[PDB]
Amino acid sequence: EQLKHCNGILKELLSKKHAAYAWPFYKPVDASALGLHDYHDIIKHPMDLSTVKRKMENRDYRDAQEFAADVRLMFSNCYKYNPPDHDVVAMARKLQDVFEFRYAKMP
Amino acid sequence: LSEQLKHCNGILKELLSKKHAAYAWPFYKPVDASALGLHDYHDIIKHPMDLSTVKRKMENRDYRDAQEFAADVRLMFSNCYKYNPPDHDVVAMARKLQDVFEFRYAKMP
Amino acid sequence: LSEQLKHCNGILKELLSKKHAAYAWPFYKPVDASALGLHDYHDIIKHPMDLSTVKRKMENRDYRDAQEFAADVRLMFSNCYKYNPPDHDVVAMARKLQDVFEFRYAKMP
Amino acid sequence: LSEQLKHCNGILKELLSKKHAAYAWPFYKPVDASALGLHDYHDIIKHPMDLSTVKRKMENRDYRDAQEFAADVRLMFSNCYKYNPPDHDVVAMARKLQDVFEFRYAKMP
Amino acid sequence: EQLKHCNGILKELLSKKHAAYAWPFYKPVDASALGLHDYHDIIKHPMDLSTVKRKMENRDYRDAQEFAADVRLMFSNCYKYNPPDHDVVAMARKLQDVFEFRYAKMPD
Amino acid sequence: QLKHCNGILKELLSKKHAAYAWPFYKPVDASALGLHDYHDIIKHPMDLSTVKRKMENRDYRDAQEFAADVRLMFSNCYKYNPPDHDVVAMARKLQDVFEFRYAKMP
Ligand SMILES: CCS(=O)(=O)Nc1ccc(Oc2c(C)cc(F)cc2C)c(-c2cn(C)c(=O)c3cc(-c4cc(C)c(OCCO)c(C)c4)oc23)c1
Ligand SMILES: CCS(=O)(=O)Nc1ccc(Oc2c(C)cc(F)cc2C)c(-c2cn(C)c(=O)c3cc(-c4cc(C)c(OCCO)c(C)c4)oc23)c1
Ligand SMILES: CCS(=O)(=O)Nc1ccc(Oc2c(C)cc(F)cc2C)c(-c2cn(C)c(=O)c3cc(-c4cc(C)c(OCCO)c(C)c4)oc23)c1
Ligand SMILES: CCS(=O)(=O)Nc1ccc(Oc2c(C)cc(F)cc2C)c(-c2cn(C)c(=O)c3cc(-c4cc(C)c(OCCO)c(C)c4)oc23)c1
Ligand SMILES: CCS(=O)(=O)Nc1ccc(Oc2c(C)cc(F)cc2C)c(-c2cn(C)c(=O)c3cc(-c4cc(C)c(OCCO)c(C)c4)oc23)c1
Ligand SMILES: CCS(=O)(=O)Nc1ccc(Oc2c(C)cc(F)cc2C)c(-c2cn(C)c(=O)c3cc(-c4cc(C)c(OCCO)c(C)c4)oc23)c1
Repeated sequence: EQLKHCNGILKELLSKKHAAYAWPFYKPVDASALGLHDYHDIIKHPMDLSTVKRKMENRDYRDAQEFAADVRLMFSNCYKYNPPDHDVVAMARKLQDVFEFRYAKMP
Repeated sequence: LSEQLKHCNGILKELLSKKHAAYAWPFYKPVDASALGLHDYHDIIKHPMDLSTVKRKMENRDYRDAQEFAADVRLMFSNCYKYNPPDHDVVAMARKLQDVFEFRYAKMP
Repeated sequence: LSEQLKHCNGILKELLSKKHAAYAWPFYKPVDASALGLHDYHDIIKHPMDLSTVKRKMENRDYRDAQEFAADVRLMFSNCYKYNPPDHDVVAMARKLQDVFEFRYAKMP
Repeated sequence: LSEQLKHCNGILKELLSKKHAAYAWPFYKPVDASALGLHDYHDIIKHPMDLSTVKRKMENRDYRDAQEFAADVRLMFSNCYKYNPPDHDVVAMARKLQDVFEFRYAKMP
Repeated sequence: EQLKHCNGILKELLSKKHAAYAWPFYKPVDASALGLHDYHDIIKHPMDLSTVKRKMENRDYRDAQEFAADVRLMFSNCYKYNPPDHDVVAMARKLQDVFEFRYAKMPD
Repeated sequence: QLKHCNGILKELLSKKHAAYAWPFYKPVDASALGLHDYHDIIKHPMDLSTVKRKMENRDYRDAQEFAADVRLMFSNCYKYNPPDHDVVAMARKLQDVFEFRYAKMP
């Protein structure tokens, strides 16, 4: 019902129409490759879109509250780790604007 | 003690080494659950671990002492025993590498 | 024909799918000779191949036709049969994945 | 000389090193045209290149000499300068990393 | 709880981030290996970060006022002993700027 | 013979040369100093305490092997570091001491 609407939002963000600011969230942050030593000291529960897609197909979200929480966690990790100036916070805010809007229009 | 952790580093070095490649490789990187088709991996294993992550944590100074380092390596083996049935090959490789580990950890001065 | 490279994509997508993961995983990436201790690997295997390489070449559109695609995927399997003894798990996995390959290739328009 | 391939290996190891990670990351893997929505990338760029590929070729021993390595590492940067307009972040990161490359290549016995 | 932030502060003094200027303060001053035959007459109470670490883990510190006072003892000990010119005074200066700030940034 | 050598060691380790010998007393602690690349660049680590451990062992059969290891410790420090860092200056001040007393050996 609403779970089915949550897919279409998850699809809409994984979609290519926001790929220009959605890309830093398609896969988990690679702290090793990015040479980020403290990423996991600071981020207790990483999240990213692929990991949301995983949990969707396993049916690990019962409600939309659990789905929105992981998507919001993905964004909060980014706002937590990074300083406000960084270009990844600006794309998180653009992608989050897309999400919150699409989530608000849920029946 | 820094002597402990220096020796723990030595153990980690020995687990990653050439000589145990045959049975250590399954633990060089996190379990790629999506690549392996393992839908229920991260519902069963709350706290993944591997030797890449133990090197990272050690390099990062996340290990207060030798016990913290052992808890992780041991956690890596227990997840492997948790997720898998006893007769899968990966359980037999854990046990050989765990046997390398417990010995070296036991012999630590 | 772009039609037959279209079908080579399906073949690959199929080879890479969760369906076959249990025997497909060792061809997902190049053989890491370094990590696995294989000092003679690159002496014996002059032209390594694996499925990520194949995919990269596909997205690159480096395959002039389906025969080129097929020659790489078979090079992958022959590399494996050339290097390993015939009892090794990887050989039995290769034959498992190659039966899938030789079937979907064979049943292409 | 495989002595000059040794140094190119040092160069690569250096380009991949954590020091340059803030500007090297876009070249760590091939450009994902699908994921990024670049429906004209493969029309414009005929021979894509990135550092993973270079490493795989180095391990495969596909490079006859240092010149050949350099042509690939340079194809990576040109490809980037060709596709993108000059204002884009990624052109600025290319030039930054290419400065490390051009320096280290030049300091070669 | 304020001792929980203190421990976070100590975690940062010890991290790779400050390792070009914090290393003099990881172990106690080894006066005899250094040939500092006066150190222990001038510095009646040595301090260093591994002693702060080890005191945290016995719960030696009753409040933040006490954890602060040892990190500061460690810095004063450096300033008390050395000439203003020496490389190690600068390094304590630098690391103290990291301590004084993160201690100030403590919620209360 | 190595009594001349082991007397050279006691002198390098002693208090007279501590203000420039201090970085060579124990092995280089690359983790505590934050040097990821140190052990890939310095294959064979060396330091004076380890030189003392090799001696007590009676592993140094002949004086060249003692000299190659004191020299290696120094050659590691020149190999790893740029010339203008302080620790290359201190290595040079200690190797001056080492060399002008190893040269005066029967
Ligand atoms: C698709 C997952 S990935 O494979 O790990 N790829 C990836 C690539 C770039 C990322 O961050 C950016 C982004 C998004 C834009 C940019 F211009 C530069 C960087 C480094 C990021 C990235 C994502 N998120 C969510 C983050 O929170 C952060 C933080 C950082 C980051 C990276 C570096 C190197 C940093 O250090 C720069 C100076 O040392 C800092 C402060 C933050 O990078 C990301 C990720
Ligand atoms: C180096 C990390 S990696 O990039 O993800 N590579 C990797 C590769 C193979 C792994 O497991 C093996 C191993 C080790 C041997 C083998 F013959 C087959 C498999 C699947 C494993 C693997 C490691 N560990 C620690 C595990 O606990 C498990 C469990 C499983 C696993 C995989 C599959 C496909 C399974 O399904 C079999 C039929 O469905 C089961 C039951 C378990 O795989 C691993 C990992
Ligand atoms: C995703 C590629 S990877 O990152 O390099 N990971 C990987 C992991 C395991 C591999 O091989 C297996 C496989 C498939 C199953 C198994 F139970 C044990 C091993 C070692 C192999 C592997 C793949 N292929 C295609 C091979 O031909 C061979 C050969 C060998 C291999 C490995 C070791 C350690 C070997 O030595 C055994 C005892 O010294 C031998 C003889 C062969 O491993 C692979 C690769
Ligand atoms: C690790 C390879 S990856 O998995 O494909 N990830 C990746 C991530 C970011 C990339 O480029 C950046 C970078 C580096 C920073 C940034 F703030 C935004 C982008 C898009 C790029 C990237 C690399 N190179 C070499 C390129 O030439 C280009 C070009 C583009 C690109 C992307 C988008 C969305 C673009 O916008 C299309 C219209 O909206 C344009 C014009 C170019 O992205 C890359 C790649
Ligand atoms: C990691 C602790 S340790 O095992 O005991 N090793 C150690 C190593 C170097 C130390 O100080 C430095 C520093 C930091 C930089 C430098 F270029 C030289 C020295 C000697 C110091 C050191 C730390 N602190 C906090 C100090 O206050 C002082 C003072 C001195 C010191 C040492 C010597 C040899 C001194 O020279 C005596 C004249 O021959 C003087 C005047 C002061 O060294 C330290 C300690
Ligand atoms: C007694 C063994 S110990 O316990 O590991 N202690 C120790 C302490 C200081 C050392 O080097 C100095 C010295 C001597 C003075 C100084 F002000 C700063 C450092 C880092 C060194 C040291 C010794 N030798 C032999 C070296 O070659 C090097 C190189 C380095 C070193 C350290 C840092 C932080 C460096 O900076 C990294 C970039 O910021 C660089 C480039 C080199 O430190 C030592 C060692």
